[PDB]
Amino acid sequence: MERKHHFVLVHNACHGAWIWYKLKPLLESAGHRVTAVELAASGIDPRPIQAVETVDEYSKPLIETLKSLPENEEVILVGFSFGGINIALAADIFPAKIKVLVFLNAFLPDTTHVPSHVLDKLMEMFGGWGDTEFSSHETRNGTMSLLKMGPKFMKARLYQNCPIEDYELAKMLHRQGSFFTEDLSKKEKFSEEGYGSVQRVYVMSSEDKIIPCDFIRWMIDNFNVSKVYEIDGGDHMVMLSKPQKLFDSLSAIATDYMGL
Amino acid sequence: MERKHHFVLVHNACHGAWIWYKLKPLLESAGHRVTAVELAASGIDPRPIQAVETVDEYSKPLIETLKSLPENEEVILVGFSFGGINIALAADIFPAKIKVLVFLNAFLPDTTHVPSHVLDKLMEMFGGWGDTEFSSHETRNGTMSLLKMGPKFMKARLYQNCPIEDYELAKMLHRQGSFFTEDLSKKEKFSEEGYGSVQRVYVMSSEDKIIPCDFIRWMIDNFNVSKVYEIDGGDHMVMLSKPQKLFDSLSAIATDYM
Ligand SMILES: *N#CC(*)(*)(*)([O])C1(*)(*)=C(*)[C@@](*)(*)=[C@@](*)(*)C(*)=C1*
Ligand SMILES: O=Cc1ccccc1
Ligand SMILES: O=Cc1ccccc1
Ligand SMILES: O=Cc1ccccc1
Ligand SMILES: [C-]#N
Repeated sequence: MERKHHFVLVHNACHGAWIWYKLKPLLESAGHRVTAVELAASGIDPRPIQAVETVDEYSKPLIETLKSLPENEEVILVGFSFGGINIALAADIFPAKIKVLVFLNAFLPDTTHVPSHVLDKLMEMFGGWGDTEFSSHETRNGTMSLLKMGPKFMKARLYQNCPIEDYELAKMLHRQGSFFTEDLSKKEKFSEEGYGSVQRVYVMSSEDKIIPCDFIRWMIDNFNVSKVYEIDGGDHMVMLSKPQKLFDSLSAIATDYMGL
Repeated sequence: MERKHHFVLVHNACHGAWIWYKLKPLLESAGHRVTAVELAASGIDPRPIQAVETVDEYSKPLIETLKSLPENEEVILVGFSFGGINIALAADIFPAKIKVLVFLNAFLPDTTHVPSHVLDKLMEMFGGWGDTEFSSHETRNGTMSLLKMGPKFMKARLYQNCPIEDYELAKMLHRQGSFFTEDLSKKEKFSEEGYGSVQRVYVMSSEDKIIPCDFIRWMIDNFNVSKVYEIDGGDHMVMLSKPQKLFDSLSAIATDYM
């Protein structure tokens, strides 16, 4: 039997650990270990998003998961959507606990521009927020932009290839969230020594109506990757629409970073 | 077309609206309206259980859902497990808004004993809490008993006929909660004029390892229902293990209260 791996899964903004409920047992029946992190004010975390003012506070459960790993363990760290920024933050802290970063339908930041750069780009270009509700909360350090998806938007742009049961599930669980774009605009650049040094791949879904092909190309062109995988027929919420194929991509990724 | 109904669905302690994620579209595909209430300190409600000190504050989202229905609208009110208690409290307030109460693997309280009666009875005989963590929280109402299920208990006792994905999902979402037995011990008995006047059916699952069959017969014996339905092979989380069959049973109920 080939050596198995520890996958750490990081969800998107407005969601929580729960998105991983299909993928987790698939990975584990193959003998892998899975930790599905729950980020601050996400999922059933007890804080509201208003109380989590910075992307570091938001990402803190991921940092604590990596910190607590036994000495010399390395993981496959998968970041979904805004989870991309989370995993880059973490790779800048704990580069040698990460064997490979998996950017899954994700923001892939660079080491050249401010940390918000790919988000601000997508914000200028995205059109069709639908019933999403935007607002902001003033903190002692600046305005914080918040968002709560609307359900029409959800159906059309994130979940359009998911089983209806999954759409319904998400409507009972999604929460108000943030992309922390003001905080990220003020933060020091991601480093070449930390984040830049870690191996990285990109997994894209062919029918992602959030993160389009052009925008990925663009991000990859700013900050190259080892390898790109495509999941055929997946919507943004590929771990729900096509968990089997997402499994297949993550097993391929495990095989390229084979242990010993 | 047969007249369709509005089902209001009330989840169990330590869980939330999310448990209904399979049953809701089944009901909606058949043309019905569904409201899955998210009770206080449950699911993604932003309150911790420690901030919800009485069963009345726990139940408030249900009462507010019934209160905001248009006039003369009646619902099929379905209460799962401790959700029985919630729905009984709701019936004693808005009896005329409920066509029928559906006790689903539920606690069925009576109008003669203290509201906690059926829970105190199960609690005495129940054993094997497994890895469940019990704790105490002191309030201005006296001590409150809290519980958080442990994952081995959940697998064996709630989720054993569920798909593994459902079990994993629950592990990600279940929360510390309470059966409010102290508050329910002290509360005024449910009334004949409110709760007791409302039509009620019972729906039981044949492989429920929380609520034994004998316990159910004892409850119905203290307090009759119009009719009893059974879901063959269901564990306690019958909405997850046998959603289709639950749908079948709820259609049958709806057909009768046309
Ligand atoms: N309410 C209820 C039951 O589903 C239950 C809740 C927590 C633990 C065991 C049983
Ligand atoms: O996960 C993607 C996303 C997109 C828009 C709003 C919130 C989350
Ligand atoms: O669609 C996701 C997103 C994130 C940041 C800005 C705009 C869009
Ligand atoms: O009171 C005992 C008990 C047991 C399981 C669920 C709810 C109550
Ligand atoms: C998008 N998170």
